[PDB]
Amino acid sequence: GVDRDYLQSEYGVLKAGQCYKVVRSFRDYRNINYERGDVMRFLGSNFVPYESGLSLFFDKNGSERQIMLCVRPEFQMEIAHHLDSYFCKL
Repeated sequence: GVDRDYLQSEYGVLKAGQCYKVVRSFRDYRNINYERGDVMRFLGSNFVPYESGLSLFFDKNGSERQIMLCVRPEFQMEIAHHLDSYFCKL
């Protein structure tokens, strides 16, 4: 999958190698829903300043998921700026 060596190892509360429970269901920029109760391991992030395009990479049951968030008020800044509303460690 994604080349991990390009990824930032921490993004706010998210630390690579740690597992997180989704504590509020949310939909990403691709309009994919992640359901409360889901558990995923953080792999790392990448931010593309031009598009305000934040990618949060996770492992879920062995499959790589790219959660894409557009970090703008009208899109998903809400999620990117309040990650502890959405993810809880353990």
